[PDB]
Amino acid sequence: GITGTWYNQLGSTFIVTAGADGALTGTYESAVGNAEGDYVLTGRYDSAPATDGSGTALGWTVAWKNNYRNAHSATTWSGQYVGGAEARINTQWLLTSGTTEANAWKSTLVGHDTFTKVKP
Amino acid sequence: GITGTWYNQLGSTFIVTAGADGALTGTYESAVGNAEGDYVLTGRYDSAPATDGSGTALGWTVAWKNNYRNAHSATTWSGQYVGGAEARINTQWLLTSGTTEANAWKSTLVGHDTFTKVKP
Amino acid sequence: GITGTWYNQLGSTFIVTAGADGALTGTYESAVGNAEGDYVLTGRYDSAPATDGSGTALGWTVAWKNNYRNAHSATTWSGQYVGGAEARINTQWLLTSGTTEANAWKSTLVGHDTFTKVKP
Amino acid sequence: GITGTWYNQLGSTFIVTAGADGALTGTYESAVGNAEGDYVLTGRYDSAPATDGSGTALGWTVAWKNNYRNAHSATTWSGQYVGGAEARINTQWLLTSGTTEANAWKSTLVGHDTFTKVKP
Repeated sequence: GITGTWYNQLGSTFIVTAGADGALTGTYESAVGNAEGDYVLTGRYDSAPATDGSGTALGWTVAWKNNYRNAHSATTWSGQYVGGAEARINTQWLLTSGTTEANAWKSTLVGHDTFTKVKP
Repeated sequence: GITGTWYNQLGSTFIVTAGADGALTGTYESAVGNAEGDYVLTGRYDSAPATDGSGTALGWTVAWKNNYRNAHSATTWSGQYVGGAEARINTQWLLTSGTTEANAWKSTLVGHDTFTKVKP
Repeated sequence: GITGTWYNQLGSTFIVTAGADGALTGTYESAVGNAEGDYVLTGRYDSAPATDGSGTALGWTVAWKNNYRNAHSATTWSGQYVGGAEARINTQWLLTSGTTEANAWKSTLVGHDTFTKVKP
Repeated sequence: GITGTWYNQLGSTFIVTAGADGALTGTYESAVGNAEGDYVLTGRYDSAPATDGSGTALGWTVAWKNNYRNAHSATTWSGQYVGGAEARINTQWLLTSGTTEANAWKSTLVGHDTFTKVKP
Protein backbone atom coordinates (compact mmCIF):
# COMPACT_ATOMS: atom_id res chain seq x y z
CA GLY A 1 0.00 0.00 0.00
CA ILE A 2 2.90 2.35 -0.75
CA THR A 3 1.59 3.69 -4.07
CA GLY A 4 0.07 7.17 -3.81
CA THR A 5 0.67 10.59 -2.26
CA TRP A 6 2.59 11.18 0.98
CA TYR A 7 3.22 14.32 3.08
CA ASN A 8 5.96 14.86 5.64
CA GLN A 9 5.62 17.01 8.77
CA LEU A 10 7.25 19.99 7.01
CA GLY A 11 4.67 20.19 4.24
CA SER A 12 6.79 18.47 1.60
CA THR A 13 4.85 16.31 -0.87
CA PHE A 14 5.74 13.26 -2.87
CA ILE A 15 3.94 10.87 -5.20
CA VAL A 16 5.23 7.37 -5.93
CA THR A 17 4.33 4.11 -7.63
CA ALA A 18 5.54 0.91 -6.00
CA GLY A 19 5.96 -1.66 -8.76
CA ALA A 20 5.24 -5.32 -8.04
CA ASP A 21 8.99 -5.88 -8.51
CA GLY A 22 10.32 -3.44 -5.92
CA ALA A 23 10.59 -0.29 -8.02
CA LEU A 24 9.74 3.08 -6.52
CA THR A 25 9.28 5.83 -9.09
CA GLY A 26 7.66 9.25 -8.79
CA THR A 27 7.96 12.91 -7.86
CA TYR A 28 9.05 14.95 -4.83
CA GLU A 29 8.05 18.51 -4.01
CA SER A 30 10.21 19.88 -1.21
CA ALA A 31 8.91 22.53 1.18
CA VAL A 32 12.44 23.37 2.37
CA GLY A 33 15.87 24.21 0.95
CA ASN A 34 16.89 25.45 -2.47
CA ALA A 35 14.13 23.67 -4.35
CA GLU A 36 11.40 24.75 -6.72
CA GLY A 37 8.77 22.50 -8.30
CA ASP A 38 8.73 18.72 -8.68
CA TYR A 39 11.92 16.64 -8.68
CA VAL A 40 12.29 13.08 -9.97
CA LEU A 41 12.61 10.38 -7.31
CA THR A 42 13.62 6.74 -7.69
CA GLY A 43 14.27 4.02 -5.11
CA ARG A 44 13.69 0.46 -3.93
CA TYR A 45 11.41 -1.34 -1.47
CA ASP A 46 10.98 -4.84 -0.03
CA SER A 47 8.16 -6.23 -2.21
CA ALA A 48 7.67 -9.28 0.03
CA PRO A 49 8.00 -8.06 3.67
CA ALA A 50 7.73 -10.10 6.89
CA THR A 51 4.22 -11.26 7.76
CA ASP A 52 4.67 -10.83 11.50
CA GLY A 53 3.58 -7.20 11.65
CA SER A 54 6.99 -5.77 10.75
CA GLY A 55 7.12 -2.77 8.43
CA THR A 56 8.35 -2.80 4.84
CA ALA A 57 11.91 -1.57 4.33
CA LEU A 58 12.44 1.01 1.59
CA GLY A 59 14.73 3.78 0.38
CA TRP A 60 14.78 6.51 -2.27
CA THR A 61 16.95 9.25 -3.78
CA VAL A 62 16.15 12.71 -5.10
CA ALA A 63 18.81 14.69 -6.96
CA TRP A 64 18.09 18.40 -6.55
CA LYS A 65 18.27 19.23 -10.24
CA ASN A 66 15.21 20.00 -12.37
CA ASN A 67 13.96 22.61 -14.84
CA TYR A 68 13.82 25.31 -12.16
CA ARG A 69 16.89 25.02 -9.96
CA ASN A 70 20.01 22.91 -9.51
CA ALA A 71 21.14 22.90 -5.88
CA HIS A 72 23.96 20.51 -6.76
CA SER A 73 22.81 18.22 -3.96
CA ALA A 74 20.95 14.96 -3.31
CA THR A 75 18.92 13.44 -0.51
CA THR A 76 18.40 9.74 0.20
CA TRP A 77 15.60 8.61 2.53
CA SER A 78 16.02 5.26 4.33
CA GLY A 79 13.12 3.88 6.35
CA GLN A 80 10.10 1.59 6.49
CA TYR A 81 6.41 1.62 5.58
CA VAL A 82 3.80 0.59 8.13
CA GLY A 83 0.20 -0.08 7.12
CA GLY A 84 -3.02 0.32 9.09
CA ALA A 85 -5.39 3.14 10.04
CA GLU A 86 -2.47 5.40 10.97
CA ALA A 87 -0.23 4.42 8.04
CA ARG A 88 3.12 6.18 8.01
CA ILE A 89 6.51 5.96 6.35
CA ASN A 90 9.17 6.68 8.97
CA THR A 91 12.59 7.58 7.54
CA GLN A 92 16.06 8.85 8.31
CA TRP A 93 17.66 10.98 5.56
CA LEU A 94 21.07 12.10 4.24
CA LEU A 95 21.53 15.23 2.13
CA THR A 96 24.93 15.32 0.45
CA SER A 97 26.18 18.31 -1.53
CA GLY A 98 29.00 18.45 -4.05
CA THR A 99 31.91 20.11 -2.24
CA THR A 100 35.58 20.78 -2.92
CA GLU A 101 37.91 18.49 -0.96
CA ALA A 102 38.47 21.23 1.63
CA ASN A 103 34.74 21.29 2.42
CA ALA A 104 33.84 17.60 2.04
CA TRP A 105 33.77 17.05 5.80
CA LYS A 106 30.62 19.19 6.07
CA SER A 107 29.00 17.94 2.86
CA THR A 108 26.22 15.92 4.50
CA LEU A 109 23.14 16.87 6.51
CA VAL A 110 21.16 14.31 8.45
CA GLY A 111 17.54 14.41 9.57
CA HIS A 112 14.36 12.41 10.03
CA ASP A 113 10.99 12.67 8.31
CA THR A 114 7.63 11.08 9.00
CA PHE A 115 5.25 10.80 6.05
CA THR A 116 1.51 10.24 6.32
CA LYS A 117 -1.33 9.87 3.79
CA VAL A 118 -2.84 13.20 4.95
CA LYS A 119 -1.22 16.66 5.31
CA PRO A 120 0.01 17.96 8.70
CA GLY B 1 33.00 9.35 -15.13
CA ILE B 2 30.46 7.67 -12.86
CA THR B 3 29.39 4.89 -15.24
CA GLY B 4 31.34 1.70 -14.59
CA THR B 5 32.34 -0.83 -11.94
CA TRP B 6 33.17 0.42 -8.46
CA TYR B 7 34.67 -1.26 -5.42
CA ASN B 8 34.33 -0.36 -1.75
CA GLN B 9 36.80 -0.86 1.10
CA LEU B 10 35.17 -4.10 2.31
CA GLY B 11 34.98 -6.30 -0.80
CA SER B 12 31.67 -5.10 -2.24
CA THR B 13 31.14 -4.29 -5.93
CA PHE B 14 28.92 -1.69 -7.56
CA ILE B 15 28.24 -1.66 -11.32
CA VAL B 16 26.27 1.42 -12.33
CA THR B 17 25.04 3.22 -15.45
CA ALA B 18 24.51 6.99 -15.35
CA GLY B 19 21.68 8.14 -17.62
CA ALA B 20 21.73 11.51 -19.39
CA ASP B 21 18.58 12.45 -17.44
CA GLY B 22 20.21 12.02 -14.03
CA ALA B 23 19.24 8.39 -13.56
CA LEU B 24 21.35 5.80 -11.76
CA THR B 25 20.79 2.12 -12.57
CA GLY B 26 22.68 -1.11 -11.96
CA THR B 27 23.48 -4.00 -9.67
CA TYR B 28 25.22 -4.40 -6.34
CA GLU B 29 26.85 -7.38 -4.67
CA SER B 30 27.53 -7.08 -0.94
CA ALA B 31 30.53 -8.72 0.72
CA VAL B 32 28.81 -8.28 4.10
CA GLY B 33 25.51 -8.76 5.90
CA ASN B 34 22.50 -10.84 4.90
CA ALA B 35 23.22 -10.85 1.17
CA GLU B 36 24.31 -13.04 -1.72
CA GLY B 37 24.19 -12.53 -5.49
CA ASP B 38 23.11 -9.43 -7.43
CA TYR B 39 20.63 -6.86 -6.18
CA VAL B 40 18.86 -4.14 -8.13
CA LEU B 41 20.14 -0.62 -7.66
CA THR B 42 18.31 2.57 -8.50
CA GLY B 43 19.35 6.16 -7.86
CA ARG B 44 19.98 9.66 -9.12
CA TYR B 45 22.90 12.00 -9.63
CA ASP B 46 23.40 15.63 -10.55
CA SER B 47 23.69 15.63 -14.36
CA ALA B 48 24.81 19.28 -14.39
CA PRO B 49 27.49 19.49 -11.64
CA ALA B 50 29.18 22.78 -10.77
CA THR B 51 32.47 23.61 -12.51
CA ASP B 52 34.33 24.99 -9.50
CA GLY B 53 36.04 21.72 -8.58
CA SER B 54 33.07 20.48 -6.57
CA GLY B 55 32.15 16.81 -6.35
CA THR B 56 29.01 15.44 -8.02
CA ALA B 57 26.07 14.81 -5.67
CA LEU B 58 24.40 11.41 -6.02
CA GLY B 59 22.50 8.72 -4.16
CA TRP B 60 21.19 5.21 -4.71
CA THR B 61 19.19 2.55 -2.92
CA VAL B 62 19.47 -1.23 -2.81
CA ALA B 63 16.75 -3.35 -1.23
CA TRP B 64 18.24 -6.66 -0.10
CA LYS B 65 15.78 -8.88 -1.90
CA ASN B 66 16.66 -10.93 -4.95
CA ASN B 67 15.73 -14.39 -6.22
CA TYR B 68 17.82 -16.06 -3.49
CA ARG B 69 17.40 -13.97 -0.33
CA ASN B 70 15.30 -11.38 1.47
CA ALA B 71 16.82 -9.54 4.42
CA HIS B 72 13.72 -7.33 4.85
CA SER B 73 15.86 -4.20 4.70
CA ALA B 74 17.22 -1.52 2.36
CA THR B 75 20.44 0.52 2.23
CA THR B 76 20.74 4.04 0.89
CA TRP B 77 24.12 5.56 0.01
CA SER B 78 24.32 9.33 -0.15
CA GLY B 79 27.52 10.85 -1.49
CA GLN B 80 29.50 12.62 -4.17
CA TYR B 81 31.61 11.38 -7.06
CA VAL B 82 35.10 12.88 -7.10
CA GLY B 83 37.29 12.91 -10.20
CA GLY B 84 41.05 12.78 -10.53
CA ALA B 85 43.79 10.24 -11.14
CA GLU B 86 42.02 8.51 -8.28
CA ALA B 87 38.29 8.94 -8.88
CA ARG B 88 36.09 8.01 -5.94
CA ILE B 89 32.50 7.84 -4.89
CA ASN B 90 32.42 9.23 -1.35
CA THR B 91 29.43 8.05 0.67
CA GLN B 92 27.58 7.68 3.91
CA TRP B 93 24.83 5.07 4.14
CA LEU B 94 21.81 4.15 6.24
CA LEU B 95 20.65 0.51 6.47
CA THR B 96 17.02 0.25 7.69
CA SER B 97 15.56 -3.17 8.58
CA GLY B 98 11.82 -3.80 8.57
CA THR B 99 10.93 -4.11 12.26
CA THR B 100 8.03 -4.23 14.70
CA GLU B 101 6.97 -0.95 16.31
CA ALA B 102 8.66 -1.91 19.61
CA ASN B 103 11.96 -2.44 17.77
CA ALA B 104 11.66 0.61 15.52
CA TRP B 105 14.13 2.47 17.78
CA LYS B 106 17.01 0.21 16.73
CA SER B 107 15.90 -0.05 13.10
CA THR B 108 18.66 1.89 11.31
CA LEU B 109 22.43 1.44 11.12
CA VAL B 110 24.65 4.23 9.81
CA GLY B 111 28.05 3.96 8.14
CA HIS B 112 30.33 5.18 5.36
CA ASP B 113 31.80 3.71 2.17
CA THR B 114 34.54 4.77 -0.24
CA PHE B 115 34.23 3.40 -3.77
CA THR B 116 37.29 3.24 -5.97
CA LYS B 117 37.64 2.12 -9.60
CA VAL B 118 40.18 -0.57 -8.62
CA LYS B 119 39.87 -3.60 -6.31
CA PRO B 120 40.94 -3.40 -2.64
CA GLY C 1 16.27 26.10 31.29
CA ILE C 2 18.19 22.91 30.55
CA THR C 3 18.75 21.80 34.16
CA GLY C 4 16.07 19.35 35.28
CA THR C 5 14.32 16.08 34.45
CA TRP C 6 13.55 15.30 30.82
CA TYR C 7 11.49 12.60 29.16
CA ASN C 8 11.75 11.18 25.66
CA GLN C 9 9.04 9.75 23.41
CA LEU C 10 9.77 6.12 24.36
CA GLY C 11 9.67 6.08 28.17
CA SER C 12 13.27 7.07 28.93
CA THR C 13 14.24 9.68 31.54
CA PHE C 14 17.12 12.14 31.58
CA ILE C 15 18.06 14.13 34.71
CA VAL C 16 20.76 16.68 33.95
CA THR C 17 22.60 19.58 35.59
CA ALA C 18 23.97 22.39 33.42
CA GLY C 19 27.15 23.92 34.85
CA ALA C 20 28.01 27.60 34.41
CA ASP C 21 31.15 26.52 32.49
CA GLY C 22 29.22 24.63 29.81
CA ALA C 23 29.29 21.27 31.55
CA LEU C 24 26.51 18.69 31.37
CA THR C 25 26.25 16.10 34.15
CA GLY C 26 23.63 13.63 35.33
CA THR C 27 22.01 10.23 35.02
CA TYR C 28 19.98 8.44 32.38
CA GLU C 29 17.59 5.52 32.56
CA SER C 30 16.73 3.81 29.27
CA ALA C 31 13.32 2.27 28.61
CA VAL C 32 14.84 0.32 25.71
CA GLY C 33 17.80 -1.84 24.74
CA ASN C 34 20.31 -3.62 26.95
CA ALA C 35 19.88 -1.37 29.97
CA GLU C 36 18.53 -1.22 33.51
CA GLY C 37 19.04 1.28 36.33
CA ASP C 38 20.95 4.58 36.26
CA TYR C 39 23.85 5.34 33.96
CA VAL C 40 26.35 8.19 34.17
CA LEU C 41 25.89 11.01 31.70
CA THR C 42 28.47 13.58 30.73
CA GLY C 43 28.24 16.31 28.10
CA ARG C 44 28.54 19.94 27.12
CA TYR C 45 26.29 22.76 26.01
CA ASP C 46 26.71 26.28 24.69
CA SER C 47 26.71 28.49 27.80
CA ALA C 48 26.46 31.66 25.69
CA PRO C 49 23.72 30.90 23.11
CA ALA C 50 22.78 33.41 20.41
CA THR C 51 19.91 35.81 21.14
CA ASP C 52 18.20 35.64 17.75
CA GLY C 53 15.72 32.93 18.70
CA SER C 54 18.17 30.12 17.97
CA GLY C 55 18.19 26.87 19.92
CA THR C 56 21.04 26.00 22.30
CA ALA C 57 23.58 23.49 20.94
CA LEU C 58 24.43 20.61 23.26
CA GLY C 59 25.51 16.99 23.39
CA TRP C 60 26.01 14.21 25.91
CA THR C 61 27.20 10.63 26.09
CA VAL C 62 26.04 7.64 28.10
CA ALA C 63 28.07 4.43 28.19
CA TRP C 64 25.78 1.52 29.02
CA LYS C 65 27.78 0.20 31.94
CA ASN C 66 26.67 0.50 35.53
CA ASN C 67 26.87 -1.75 38.59
CA TYR C 68 24.26 -4.13 37.14
CA ARG C 69 24.91 -4.34 33.40
CA ASN C 70 27.42 -3.79 30.61
CA ALA C 71 26.16 -3.64 27.03
CA HIS C 72 29.64 -2.85 25.65
CA SER C 73 28.31 0.21 23.86
CA ALA C 74 27.78 3.97 24.17
CA THR C 75 25.14 6.40 22.90
CA THR C 76 25.76 10.03 21.99
CA TRP C 77 22.91 12.50 21.62
CA SER C 78 23.60 15.64 19.61
CA GLY C 79 20.94 18.34 19.62
CA GLN C 80 19.63 21.71 20.68
CA TYR C 81 17.50 22.84 23.61
CA VAL C 82 14.47 24.87 22.54
CA GLY C 83 12.58 27.14 24.91
CA GLY C 84 8.92 28.10 24.98
CA ALA C 85 5.72 27.07 26.72
CA GLU C 86 6.83 23.68 25.47
CA ALA C 87 10.59 23.48 26.00
CA ARG C 88 12.29 20.58 24.26
CA ILE C 89 15.66 19.02 23.75
CA ASN C 90 15.80 18.11 20.06
CA THR C 91 18.29 15.35 19.28
CA GLN C 92 19.76 12.80 16.96
CA TRP C 93 21.80 9.95 18.44
CA LEU C 94 24.36 7.34 17.45
CA LEU C 95 24.62 4.06 19.40
CA THR C 96 28.00 2.32 18.81
CA SER C 97 28.55 -1.23 20.11
CA GLY C 98 32.04 -2.59 20.74
CA THR C 99 32.56 -5.12 17.95
CA THR C 100 35.17 -7.27 16.21
CA GLU C 101 36.84 -5.82 13.12
CA ALA C 102 34.73 -8.05 10.83
CA ASN C 103 31.54 -6.67 12.40
CA ALA C 104 32.71 -3.04 12.55
CA TRP C 105 30.58 -2.27 9.46
CA LYS C 106 27.34 -2.80 11.39
CA SER C 107 28.62 -1.23 14.61
CA THR C 108 26.53 1.96 14.78
CA LEU C 109 22.78 2.59 14.91
CA VAL C 110 21.37 6.06 14.26
CA GLY C 111 18.12 7.57 15.54
CA HIS C 112 16.40 10.63 16.98
CA ASP C 113 14.86 11.60 20.32
CA THR C 114 12.63 14.44 21.51
CA PHE C 115 12.88 15.27 25.21
CA THR C 116 10.03 17.09 26.88
CA LYS C 117 9.70 18.33 30.48
CA VAL C 118 6.53 16.24 31.00
CA LYS C 119 5.96 12.46 30.83
CA PRO C 120 4.70 10.80 27.61
CA GLY D 1 45.01 2.51 26.52
CA ILE D 2 42.80 5.47 25.60
CA THR D 3 44.62 8.10 27.67
CA GLY D 4 46.88 10.36 25.61
CA THR D 5 46.98 12.33 22.36
CA TRP D 6 45.02 11.42 19.22
CA TYR D 7 44.98 12.87 15.68
CA ASN D 8 42.26 12.50 13.07
CA GLN D 9 42.86 12.36 9.30
CA LEU D 10 42.10 16.09 8.95
CA GLY D 11 44.85 17.21 11.31
CA SER D 12 42.60 17.83 14.30
CA THR D 13 44.16 17.05 17.69
CA PHE D 14 42.72 15.97 20.99
CA ILE D 15 44.09 14.97 24.38
CA VAL D 16 42.08 12.91 26.87
CA THR D 17 42.32 11.07 30.16
CA ALA D 18 40.28 7.90 30.54
CA GLY D 19 39.48 7.51 34.23
CA ALA D 20 39.28 4.04 35.75
CA ASP D 21 35.55 4.73 36.18
CA GLY D 22 34.63 5.51 32.58
CA ALA D 23 35.25 9.26 32.50
CA LEU D 24 36.76 10.89 29.44
CA THR D 25 38.03 14.41 30.04
CA GLY D 26 40.37 16.57 27.98
CA THR D 27 40.85 19.02 25.13
CA TYR D 28 40.05 19.19 21.41
CA GLU D 29 41.79 21.31 18.80
CA SER D 30 39.81 21.33 15.57
CA ALA D 31 41.51 21.78 12.20
CA VAL D 32 38.19 22.59 10.49
CA GLY D 33 35.17 24.85 10.93
CA ASN D 34 34.71 28.00 12.98
CA ALA D 35 37.12 27.01 15.72
CA GLU D 36 40.18 28.56 17.27
CA GLY D 37 42.33 27.06 20.02
CA ASP D 38 41.52 24.27 22.48
CA TYR D 39 37.94 23.36 23.41
CA VAL D 40 36.85 21.35 26.45
CA LEU D 41 35.72 17.78 25.76
CA THR D 42 33.92 15.35 28.05
CA GLY D 43 32.47 11.89 27.42
CA ARG D 44 32.12 8.26 28.50
CA TYR D 45 33.74 4.92 27.65
CA ASP D 46 33.23 1.23 28.47
CA SER D 47 35.81 0.71 31.25
CA ALA D 48 35.41 -3.08 31.16
CA PRO D 49 35.11 -4.09 27.46
CA ALA D 50 34.66 -7.58 25.98
CA THR D 51 37.74 -9.82 26.17
CA ASP D 52 37.13 -11.47 22.82
CA GLY D 53 39.01 -8.93 20.72
CA SER D 54 36.10 -6.50 20.41
CA GLY D 55 36.84 -2.78 20.62
CA THR D 56 35.91 -0.50 23.50
CA ALA D 57 32.78 1.59 22.97
CA LEU D 58 33.06 5.30 23.73
CA GLY D 59 31.57 8.71 23.00
CA TRP D 60 32.35 12.38 23.63
CA THR D 61 30.99 15.90 23.18
CA VAL D 62 32.67 19.21 22.38
CA ALA D 63 30.68 22.44 22.60
CA TRP D 64 32.21 24.98 20.22
CA LYS D 65 32.50 27.77 22.77
CA ASN D 66 35.80 28.86 24.32
CA ASN D 67 37.80 32.04 24.97
CA TYR D 68 38.37 32.64 21.25
CA ARG D 69 35.16 31.88 19.38
CA ASN D 70 31.61 30.67 19.97
CA ALA D 71 30.25 28.89 16.91
CA HIS D 72 27.02 28.13 18.77
CA SER D 73 27.40 24.47 17.84
CA ALA D 74 28.40 21.10 19.28
CA THR D 75 29.82 17.84 17.99
CA THR D 76 29.41 14.39 19.52
CA TRP D 77 31.69 11.53 18.44
CA SER D 78 30.38 7.96 18.82
CA GLY D 79 32.72 5.05 18.15
CA GLN D 80 35.10 2.45 19.55
CA TYR D 81 38.76 2.14 20.54
CA VAL D 82 40.87 -0.72 19.22
CA GLY D 83 44.28 -1.52 20.68
CA GLY D 84 47.35 -3.06 19.08
CA ALA D 85 50.23 -1.91 16.88
CA GLU D 86 47.86 0.04 14.63
CA ALA D 87 45.67 1.42 17.43
CA ARG D 88 42.83 3.62 16.22
CA ILE D 89 39.61 5.17 17.46
CA ASN D 90 37.01 4.88 14.70
CA THR D 91 34.01 7.19 15.12
CA GLN D 92 30.87 8.57 13.52
CA TRP D 93 30.02 12.18 14.46
CA LEU D 94 27.07 14.60 14.67
CA LEU D 95 27.51 18.38 14.61
CA THR D 96 24.35 20.19 15.70
CA SER D 97 23.97 23.97 15.55
CA GLY D 98 21.45 26.15 17.34
CA THR D 99 18.89 27.12 14.70
CA THR D 100 15.53 28.89 14.62
CA GLU D 101 12.60 26.51 14.12
CA ALA D 102 12.50 27.35 10.41
CA ASN D 103 16.08 26.09 10.00
CA ALA D 104 16.12 23.17 12.45
CA TRP D 105 15.79 20.59 9.67
CA LYS D 106 19.32 21.41 8.47
CA SER D 107 20.84 21.85 11.93
CA THR D 108 22.94 18.68 11.93
CA LEU D 109 26.00 17.58 9.96
CA VAL D 110 27.19 14.00 9.96
CA GLY D 111 30.64 12.61 9.24
CA HIS D 112 33.22 10.03 10.22
CA ASP D 113 36.68 10.42 11.74
CA THR D 114 39.53 7.99 12.31
CA PHE D 115 41.98 8.88 15.07
CA THR D 116 45.46 7.41 15.43
CA LYS D 117 48.31 7.89 17.94
CA VAL D 118 50.47 9.52 15.21
CA LYS D 119 49.67 12.44 12.85
CA PRO D 120 48.53 11.85 9.23
